[PDB]
Amino acid sequence: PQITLWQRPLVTIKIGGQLKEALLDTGADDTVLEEMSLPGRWKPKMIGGIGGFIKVRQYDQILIEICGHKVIGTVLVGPTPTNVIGRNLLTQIGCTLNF
Amino acid sequence: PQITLWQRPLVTIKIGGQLKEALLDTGADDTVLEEMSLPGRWKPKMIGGIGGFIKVRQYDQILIEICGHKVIGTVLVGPTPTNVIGRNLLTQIGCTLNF
Ligand SMILES: CC(C)(C)OC(=O)N[C@@H](Cc1ccccc1)[C@H](O)CN[C@@H](Cc1ccccc1)C(=O)N[C@@H](CCC(=O)O)C(=O)N[C@@H](Cc1ccccc1)C(N)=O
Ligand SMILES: [Cl-]
Ligand SMILES: [Cl-]
Ligand SMILES: [Cl-]
Ligand code: NA
Repeated sequence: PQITLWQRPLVTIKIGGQLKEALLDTGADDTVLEEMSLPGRWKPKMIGGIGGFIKVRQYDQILIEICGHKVIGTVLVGPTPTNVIGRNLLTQIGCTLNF
Repeated sequence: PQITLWQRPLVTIKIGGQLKEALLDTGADDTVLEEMSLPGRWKPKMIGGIGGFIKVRQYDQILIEICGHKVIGTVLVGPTPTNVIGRNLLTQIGCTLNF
């Protein structure tokens, strides 16, 4: 795809068979997700956003499908109103910013 | 350019007589800069992200040069940990996401 930015770059993703909605975010180093069931063990992490710091649950080696692109990586679960796909995963589908 | 995402997509911008480094951020609705002096009228605004909400000064019709484009838009100034270029200005330089 080529996605313009007149509206939020929301895309369907698929995790553990569930379809959900996530924002493609070039300003996010990491992928941060709303509360949901993830398979393995988690460790603690703190990360910073525009509003300040939050505590998250870090899960590794998680399979996500993004617009038909399979992707495996680290996913952070915490207080967010939006699922955010960050650079750690955008680099795996070959995403670039073009102008 | 075609900008890959292995590192933070930082760009030098020119605003209110000053040179700033900022983050091309497709997950941000608005442009938000670290504390600085800017010409003109401003009104207050509340914005959010990871970590919650912050209060920022909203300045309308600000001229910003980005990679040789002179664009116009609203710029917010506030206690952000980082200067961010959001979709309101990204659309104006024709920036798209591609994969
Ligand atoms: C997601 C992680 C990995 C934690 O990274 C960042 O948050 N990085 C931010 C930059 C940064 C780097 C280093 C240190 C500190 C900050 C990006 O801006 C992240 N982009 C989004 C992430 C996001 C999207 C959607 C929901 C929550 C969070 C963002 O904050 N976007 C804000 C930027 C500020 C702005 O545009 O005004 C936004 O669109 N805010 C809207 C939408 C909104 C409304 C209410 C609550 C939350 C979001 C708004 N009108 O305030
Ligand atoms: Cl990863
Ligand atoms: Cl604007
Ligand atoms: Cl366009
Ligand atoms: Na690089």
